[PDB]
Amino acid sequence: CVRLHESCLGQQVPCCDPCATCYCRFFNAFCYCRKLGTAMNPCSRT
Repeated sequence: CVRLHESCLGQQVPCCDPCATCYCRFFNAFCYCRKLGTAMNPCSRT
């Protein structure tokens, strides 16, 4: 998988971090792992 917060180029490389998924900051360029900014119910982010 990908690192904690890096590019996954292709969107086929899911984040190696639990509850973490690659997201693109734009159309298709800034696609990197994301730990989900769920301040209400965050997963693995301590």
